[PDB]
Amino acid sequence: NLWVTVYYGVPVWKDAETTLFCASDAKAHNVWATHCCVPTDPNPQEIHLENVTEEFNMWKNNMVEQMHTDIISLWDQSLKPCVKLTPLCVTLQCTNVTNNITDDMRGELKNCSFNMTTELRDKKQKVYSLFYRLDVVQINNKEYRLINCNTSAITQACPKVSFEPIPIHYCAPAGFAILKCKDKKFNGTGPCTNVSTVQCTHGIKPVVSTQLLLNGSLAEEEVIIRSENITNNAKNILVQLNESVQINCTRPNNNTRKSIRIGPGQWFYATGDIIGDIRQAHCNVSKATWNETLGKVVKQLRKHFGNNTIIRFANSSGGDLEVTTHSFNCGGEFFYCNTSGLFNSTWISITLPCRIKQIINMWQRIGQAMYAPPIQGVIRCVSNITGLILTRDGGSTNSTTETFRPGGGDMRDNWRSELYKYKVVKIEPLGVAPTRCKR
Amino acid sequence: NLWVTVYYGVPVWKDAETTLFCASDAKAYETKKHNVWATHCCVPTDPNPQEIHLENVTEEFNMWKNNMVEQMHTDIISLWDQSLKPCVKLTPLCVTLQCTNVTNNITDDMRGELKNCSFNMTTELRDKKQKVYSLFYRLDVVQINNKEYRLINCNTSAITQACPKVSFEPIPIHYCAPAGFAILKCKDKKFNGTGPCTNVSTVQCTHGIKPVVSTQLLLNGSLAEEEVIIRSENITNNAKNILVQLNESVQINCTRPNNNTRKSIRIGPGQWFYATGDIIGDIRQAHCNVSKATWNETLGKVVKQLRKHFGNNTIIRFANSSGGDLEVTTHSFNCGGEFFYCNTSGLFNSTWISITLPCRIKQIINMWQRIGQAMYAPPIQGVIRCVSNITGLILTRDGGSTNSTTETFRPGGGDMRDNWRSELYKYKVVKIEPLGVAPTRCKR
Amino acid sequence: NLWVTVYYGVPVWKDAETTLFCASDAKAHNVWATHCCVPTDPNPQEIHLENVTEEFNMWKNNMVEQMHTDIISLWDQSLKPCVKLTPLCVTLQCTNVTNNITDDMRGELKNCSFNMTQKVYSLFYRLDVVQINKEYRLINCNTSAITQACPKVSFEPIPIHYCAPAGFAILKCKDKKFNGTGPCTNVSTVQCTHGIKPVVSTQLLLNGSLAEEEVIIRSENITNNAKNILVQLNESVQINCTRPNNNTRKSIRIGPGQWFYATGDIIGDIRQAHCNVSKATWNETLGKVVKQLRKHFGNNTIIRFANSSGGDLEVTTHSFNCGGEFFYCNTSGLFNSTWISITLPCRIKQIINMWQRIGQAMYAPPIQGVIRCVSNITGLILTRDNSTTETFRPGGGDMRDNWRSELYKYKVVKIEPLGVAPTRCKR
Amino acid sequence: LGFLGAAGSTMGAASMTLTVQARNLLSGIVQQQSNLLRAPECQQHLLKLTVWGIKQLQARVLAVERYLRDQQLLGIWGCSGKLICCTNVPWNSTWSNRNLSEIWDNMTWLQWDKEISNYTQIIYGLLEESQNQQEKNE
Amino acid sequence: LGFLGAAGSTMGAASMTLTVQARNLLSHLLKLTVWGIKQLQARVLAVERYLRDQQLLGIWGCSGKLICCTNVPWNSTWSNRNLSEIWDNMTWLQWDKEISNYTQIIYGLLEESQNQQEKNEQDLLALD
Amino acid sequence: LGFLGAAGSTMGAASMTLTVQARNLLSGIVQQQSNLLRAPECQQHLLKLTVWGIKQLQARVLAVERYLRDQQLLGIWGCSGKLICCTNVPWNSTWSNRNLSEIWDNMTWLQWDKEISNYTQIIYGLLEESQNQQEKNEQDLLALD
Ligand SMILES: *[C@@H]1O[C@H](CO)[C@@H](O[C@@H]2O[C@H](CO)[C@@H](O[C@@H]3O[C@H](CO[C@H]4O[C@H](CO[C@H]5O[C@H](CO)[C@@H](O)[C@H](O)[C@@H]5O)[C@@H](O)[C@H](O[C@@H]5O[C@H](CO)[C@@H](O)[C@H](O)[C@@H]5O)[C@@H]4O)[C@@H](O)[C@H](O[C@H]4O[C@H](CO)[C@@H](O)[C@H](O)[C@@H]4O[C@H]4O[C@H](CO)[C@@H](O)[C@H](O)[C@@H]4O[C@H]4O[C@H](CO)[C@@H](O)[C@H](O)[C@@H]4O)[C@@H]3O)[C@H](O)[C@H]2NC(C)=O)[C@H](O)[C@H]1NC(C)=O
Ligand SMILES: *[C@@H]1O[C@H](CO)[C@@H](O[C@@H]2O[C@H](CO)[C@@H](O[C@@H]3O[C@H](CO[C@H]4O[C@H](CO)[C@@H](O)[C@H](O)[C@@H]4O)[C@@H](O)[C@H](O[C@H]4O[C@H](CO)[C@@H](O)[C@H](O)[C@@H]4O[C@H]4O[C@H](CO)[C@@H](O)[C@H](O)[C@@H]4O)[C@@H]3O)[C@H](O)[C@H]2NC(C)=O)[C@H](O)[C@H]1NC(C)=O
Ligand SMILES: *[C@@H]1O[C@H](CO)[C@@H](O[C@@H]2O[C@H](CO)[C@@H](O)[C@H](O)[C@H]2NC(C)=O)[C@H](O)[C@H]1NC(C)=O
Ligand SMILES: *[C@@H]1O[C@H](CO)[C@@H](O[C@@H]2O[C@H](CO)[C@@H](O)[C@H](O)[C@H]2NC(C)=O)[C@H](O)[C@H]1NC(C)=O
Ligand SMILES: *[C@@H]1O[C@H](CO)[C@@H](O)[C@H](O)[C@H]1NC(C)=O
Ligand SMILES: *[C@@H]1O[C@H](CO)[C@@H](O)[C@H](O)[C@H]1NC(C)=O
Ligand SMILES: *[C@@H]1O[C@H](CO)[C@@H](O)[C@H](O)[C@H]1NC(C)=O
Ligand SMILES: *[C@@H]1O[C@H](CO)[C@@H](O)[C@H](O)[C@H]1NC(C)=O
Ligand SMILES: *[C@@H]1O[C@H](CO)[C@@H](O)[C@H](O)[C@H]1NC(C)=O
Ligand SMILES: *[C@@H]1O[C@H](CO)[C@@H](O)[C@H](O)[C@H]1NC(C)=O
Repeated sequence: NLWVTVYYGVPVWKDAETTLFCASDAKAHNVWATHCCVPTDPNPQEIHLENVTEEFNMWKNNMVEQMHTDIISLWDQSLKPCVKLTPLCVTLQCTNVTNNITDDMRGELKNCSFNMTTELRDKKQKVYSLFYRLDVVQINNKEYRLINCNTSAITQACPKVSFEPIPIHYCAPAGFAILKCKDKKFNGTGPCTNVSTVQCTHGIKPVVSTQLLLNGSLAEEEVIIRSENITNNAKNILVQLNESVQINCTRPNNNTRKSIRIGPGQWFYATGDIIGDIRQAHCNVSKATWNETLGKVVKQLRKHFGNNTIIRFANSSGGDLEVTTHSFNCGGEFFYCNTSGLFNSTWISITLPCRIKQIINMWQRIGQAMYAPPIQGVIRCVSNITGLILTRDGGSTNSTTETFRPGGGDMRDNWRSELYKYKVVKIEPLGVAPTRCKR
Repeated sequence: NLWVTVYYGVPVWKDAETTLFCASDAKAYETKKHNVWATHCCVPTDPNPQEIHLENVTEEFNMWKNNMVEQMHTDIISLWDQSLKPCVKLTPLCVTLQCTNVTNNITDDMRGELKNCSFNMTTELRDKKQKVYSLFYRLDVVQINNKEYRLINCNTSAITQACPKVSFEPIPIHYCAPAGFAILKCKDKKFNGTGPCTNVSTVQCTHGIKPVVSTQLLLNGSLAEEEVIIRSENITNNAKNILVQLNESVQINCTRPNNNTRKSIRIGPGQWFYATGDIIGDIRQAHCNVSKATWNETLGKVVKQLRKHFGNNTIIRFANSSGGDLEVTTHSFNCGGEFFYCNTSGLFNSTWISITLPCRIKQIINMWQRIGQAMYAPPIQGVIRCVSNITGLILTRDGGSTNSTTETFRPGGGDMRDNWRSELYKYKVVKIEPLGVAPTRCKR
Repeated sequence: NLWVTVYYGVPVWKDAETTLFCASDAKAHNVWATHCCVPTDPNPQEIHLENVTEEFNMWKNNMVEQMHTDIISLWDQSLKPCVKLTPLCVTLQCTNVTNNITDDMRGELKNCSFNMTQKVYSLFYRLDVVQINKEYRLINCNTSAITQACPKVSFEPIPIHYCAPAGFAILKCKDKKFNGTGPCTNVSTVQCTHGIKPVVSTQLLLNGSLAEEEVIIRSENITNNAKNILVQLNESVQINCTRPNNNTRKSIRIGPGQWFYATGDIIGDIRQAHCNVSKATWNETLGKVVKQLRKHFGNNTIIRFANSSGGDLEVTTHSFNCGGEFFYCNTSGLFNSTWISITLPCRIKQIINMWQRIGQAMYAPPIQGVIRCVSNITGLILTRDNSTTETFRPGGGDMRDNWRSELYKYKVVKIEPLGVAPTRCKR
Repeated sequence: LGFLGAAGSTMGAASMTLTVQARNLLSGIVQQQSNLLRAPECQQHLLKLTVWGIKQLQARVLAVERYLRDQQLLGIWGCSGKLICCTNVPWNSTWSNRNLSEIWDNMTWLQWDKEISNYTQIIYGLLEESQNQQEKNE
Repeated sequence: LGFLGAAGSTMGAASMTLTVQARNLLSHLLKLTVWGIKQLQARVLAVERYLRDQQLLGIWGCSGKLICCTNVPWNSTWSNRNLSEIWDNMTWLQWDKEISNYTQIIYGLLEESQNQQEKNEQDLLALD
Repeated sequence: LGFLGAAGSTMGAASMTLTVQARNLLSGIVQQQSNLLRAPECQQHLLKLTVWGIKQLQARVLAVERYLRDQQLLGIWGCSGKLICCTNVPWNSTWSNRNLSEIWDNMTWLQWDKEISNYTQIIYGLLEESQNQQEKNEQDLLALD
């Protein structure tokens, strides 16, 4: 004669989507967190769930999709109120820069002049600036248009806006919780033990890059190879290193900036002359570290690919620079570095040249582009690689040897690499059970 | 062997920073449908509010840190800007102007005050540019180096024309606490603006305040009760403005005597500009009248109270403003939809131990001391007269030698937050925390 | 000694007005796709309400007004960021396009050359230009905000559903042969409306619901000659429409970052656009309408169908926008008889004063290739003009009347769970 | 019968099933927000920071306030936690002079509500006064 | 323990954390910016789900309690398991899975039972 | 004496009007809805001004949250529906060491709240635990019959 008993506050949960919000360290005009508002606890709480086993799947993680949306929306919010550059989509007259310029930059840096209006609609001014070849398109000889004149609206990024990544902590609203795997050597697709509950995630820096990751977390103890399905060549492989690789990047030229008033108080920023000589942009990767790093990676790949098999690294297929090169942003400047000097080995201080571009159609979309204003002086940045994004070739012929190349580029992968340890669940406090009682 | 007891509805509060809601008398809305202050802040107040006297309750107030003031300031800016967002922009008028002098029936005082400007406008076919003309006040036109001029804001911002259908005429506005909050007010006579207040009362809503905008002299506020009160954040500094609240108002009569008309200029497809048209009759100066004896008496009272912080054997001198732009050097009020900048040197000129103030009119207004936004005030047809109550002075104390034995005061200020402080200084917002515990002698 | 008892969960409601939300199917680049993103219920349900008499008034139904407001807003949002055509207001130098044409199209198209900030030319329809002083200007050149629709946007109607927000319910009238007003006795509660295609037309209502086993004639006031009469047919009439000429499209640079899409030369011969209505079907359809009209005019009253009246083109001819182009068809051949394969010539124009507003217009870029449309005539909009003979004409132009064609059986009510009643029971 | 299935039944018959109507509002709110949250991702619309997004949020808040208004009022009258509560306010013949058999049978709740619509505020005021008196008594 | 620390505990032991688990259900310039909107929406969502559960408890009776008892008997159909097998050597998560597809049945029964009880207290008060 | 008129009274005397404050706070939602009937649909003007509106909306949401938090605590502590309740939690001399008459008279509630501010969370945790134990004991009694 057991009867129904009802409880409230029962410690159970179900997989769920929720609305997430930002929290920060308080201490940190920077686009990623102008109104994050919520401070995190200086000492985040975490509860160990002993005797709990839970299922995680990083490839179906709704948190990744939400981060993607929040990043895009904030990006657009930043540019929405900034000056349009439509008046610059005019015939431009260009010659090469030959003044104490090295061979690597011949034909890359251009000196261009044009007719643009002043503050009054009745008057024009003759102005000039320097441009990089990548953003200048030839008409039919010395005449050029902006690369995206017939393609997209160009919005100038506002000055005094920082793009520097700020760790963002995602927090769940009351009624929801975030579960995390502390289980070591976890590849993100199966059950994990050592599960804990938190209210907020660790801070994640919204770093944007392509072929190689930058400033992420390191794996503990071993290199972890993660993919949805290893067998399917269409899937990308996210490799998380347990040691960083140091990379030193620079824009060696001492630049200047001009500011041209146009229209009713609007301003256009443009590259001025270069002080000193003109040199090519580049990145240094410690050589010994890089070699050792690949050996560590290969050793883990062999678990799925064979002991007597040959693992090769090679450069990527052609396509847009955000596919074929290593893209990153330092101080707000946009670099496109050649990685063929890294992925060139067979298993059984490296200098990489870089290009600079200013008109950029970020997030793989057409119709909008940002114009990145120049930064005066000399740019230097040092980063931690902490992981690679690789893809594999066919392997159907002579399946003793397989080649991996830098690849992917889908921006989602840069988040999956940090969010794979987290899951959102909802708390469901009500439940029933039989017992001995009556009213 | 006492036990914990729990109570709800306990009369306890804590200081708090929250958002108040805006409310009005309601009747004003039905009367003036185009008033921004009635359209928004539409929620009615009770027709019969109460004040609850708190017996034997002492609280400290600090008007200089009052969050209610900061909210009022922000709400005003926000409403103002939204009102202009959908209005016709005047970007197409940032053109080269060709200007000559208006010399027709001009009195001596205005010889060169008004200009007759023309320019080439292209709204039809983007061709056949049409020469058009309008009149401008000297203050809004800058010479480019003989007859070549531009509008003053072409190197700063686009100018948005204010919509003719939007009225900004101040009406009383009340701030009201949301449930869970209460507003305490200080009733003490001769209140300093800071520190303990003996007579404290709880209210739901503040008295109505008209959001009147002015510089160097407060208009249409509350009068002090039975005393002239001089208050400031730091009376011994010179870095602070001094708010003087008068116990009697001084009447001021302002006019723009010239009879104006308008020219409607079509800029684009529903895009219209309202230009100053021809002026009917003779041209004479805009001005404000102040009664001389009343003004003297007013200063004498201020000085008598001012001496409390300076001593009896000292010279108190009033002087005119320091240099700077019009927003701070002249008195500045909007009368009948036109912006006036009046010379107050005729008021603050005396030594203690029918006054006519000439005025100028400007149409391009850069408001709230911001840079990068601008408004164009369309002209108003006919003649404009305003009769207002001066209710408080804004003074600044100058610097000086170690022992000059003389203090000098000037009609300074200009930060709008202070005008709001002069009305909100009596109010404080607290939150109610009705739940709490105490020891007792009972058990379940 | 009766006492007041308070009951919560009482099944009552009141007429109320709120904002309904839009739901769509899985298949929904279309103008409605952003707005209607909520999936519809995979298996919609209704609850029949036994012994409930409700009251409807289709002429005062705030579902209609909402649909109207929402559609206008979306069209404007879509066009808001697109290229403005102000730079093209410059005077055009035009020829008569008589190369390989039929006589019925003579002078209908014009080959216009003009200058830009460069010598360029394009073809225009006669109805979009005005002859001035070979000199032509756009018909609203210097008066309106003529903008170009972005070619990427699809305006193809997709059925949409309006759904009640929680706390609200939609009541549906199922009475057969319902008048559109007054008491209704067959009422069910629904989650959402049926899918409705937001089809825009004048004179003849296209692709709506059919009546069941009768032609139903509804109006706000049947004798008031100032009111329109909506006629809902129980059978569709098929109409085939076409623009047989094979077109092409070119782009030109009108300003920095600004391109205009122009009509290029026509491939093949030029002939007139038209619509085909089966003759026998149409004659039977009119007869059915007359049989029903007589109910309000008399058993032996003579009824005449007249062609049209004066007014703007959009309301004197039949109008529709199939394929993305705008057709203005002469329906006089459909309303020319007295009771007691019909080819309709069609004109095409690109500058549209959609929604009958003044000072605004949309320019429709041309469609390359050939347009062939098939559609269902489901109802008519008629206006009534010695008692022996009554005369009726096609009407339209007030879009509320079209939305009302489908939204006449639904009303929105608010649920109010508290109430009181007396009982023999004290605390 | 369904959510409004009892709408055409008599007041007496409809005194039963009160649980479904009471349950339907919050169930509907949660289900609609859940359906949207996991919907093919269109919330970018909400995040356009436009008026549409604000109206959607305002609707949610007002629905909650209406719900709480009723619960708060039941608390005021001392009926919290019950779907059916008796009070100490006597029925006025002015509000209605019909007898109990006359109204509980052969009449729906919709009809009843129309009949006494004009006394709603009066009754609610009286119910509050009655509860205040009991708080003073205890 | 703390929030969900009882997840690994048996159903019986876990009853000692009902209070803490309940405590976590409801935990000046502001402009329209992305982070601002998301926080406000998140607050609203938490409230909406909270209320749904509180009302459901109100309907069933047991308002204000963490632990209660009703008059609906347990059906062997839902689960023919012993108390020594349910309240021990089993967690609440496991239990929820075991009877997951009977949730609505139970709830309907609870609602009807309270409805009948309310009618019966109304009848007794009507006695005199 | 109206809302908070008891603020200057000592704790004992002040408790006589807990009802007055509770009624003003516990009717807050109901009153706001009434105000929306006084000026029906004027809110449509407010809905077009998004910054003003977001601030006012935030205020409405917070008012609801405050309401629910107070009710939740009274619920979990077993004081639902009451303004005054006793619970089975002994008082610690650490929190306050003055005599009963010393606390209840000659001191206002504002003064008292300051005196024990640092013990509020401790006490609340104890109130919570005691109620949970009581609910289990009720279940035992029902089972015993
Ligand atoms: C501090 O506080 C003070 C307040 O004390 C502030 O000063 C105030 O400022 C406001 C804002 O400008 C101002 O309000 C204006 O008042 C104008 C006139 O008000 C008068 O009308 C009433 C009633 O008239 C009606 O009823 C009588 C019956 O009794 C009829 O006979 C009459 O025909 C009509 O139907 C009079 O009672 C009143 O009498 C006054 O008494 C005062 C005593 O102290 C005295 O001082 C006054 O001089 C006066 O004698 C006035 O005559 C009013 O016109 C303003 O409204 C105009 O602008 C709004 C903008 O939205 C328009 O909507 C409106 O139609 C008005 O516009 C007209 O004019 C323009 C061109 O100028 C035209 O294009 C329009 O179509 C309108 O047409 C008018 O003129 C036509 C031509 O004659 C006529 O045919 C039309 O019928 C129209 O009249 C506005 O409401 C306060 O009056 C003013 N108060 C005082 C006192 O000064 C001060 O600013 C504050 N501090 C600061 C500086 O911030
Ligand atoms: C992986 O992680 C690494 C480590 O954090 C990160 O590298 C760091 O990148 C940031 C951003 O590029 C670097 O920050 C800059 O540092 C210089 C340092 O200046 C030196 O000299 C000054 C002399 O006065 C000293 O005070 C100072 O301590 C240093 O010795 C700063 O000058 C930069 O400030 C400007 O940019 C800021 C952008 O946020 C502005 O907020 C700031 O106001 C400055 O801009 C304005 O003033 C300038 C005046 O010179 C003017 O030129 C500008 O136009 C403007 O008006 C800035 O703080 C940081 O040093 C790097 N750390 C290391 C070790 O190299 C990697 O970028 C990251 N990788 C990825 C992919 O994200
Ligand atoms: C609508 O009215 C009919 C009667 O015309 C109701 O049907 C009766 O219901 C009672 C139970 O309440 C049965 O004992 C009778 O035998 C039924 N009569 C017939 C002829 O079948 C019907 O229940 C009413 N609808 C609603 C929703 O109450
Ligand atoms: C996880 O399971 C272990 C048993 O393997 C539980 O540990 C027991 O706890 C009781 C408490 O009364 C002790 O008497 C036993 O000696 C412990 N067993 C062992 C082997 O140490 C543990 O409590 C469970 N976790 C949770 C959250 O309940
Ligand atoms: C500016 O316009 C003139 C027109 O005569 C042209 O000759 C000149 O080359 C243009 N200059 C530039 C920098 O485009
Ligand atoms: C590693 O990934 C594969 C493929 O997704 C999966 O089958 C395997 O279970 C994962 N390893 C662990 C420990 O979960
Ligand atoms: C405070 O109120 C009392 C009683 O009305 C009055 O006598 C006293 O003068 C007031 N004090 C001040 C500073 O106004
Ligand atoms: C009055 O205000 C002045 C302002 O500087 C301050 O110094 C003084 O201490 C205040 N006096 C009292 C009694 O609060
Ligand atoms: C149908 O509508 C007409 C409109 O004039 C009205 O006169 C008639 O009474 C209505 N019929 C019914 C059954 O409601
Ligand atoms: C309906 O229209 C007729 C005109 O034919 C008019 O006489 C009659 O009064 C109208 N009905 C109403 C609603 O008054």
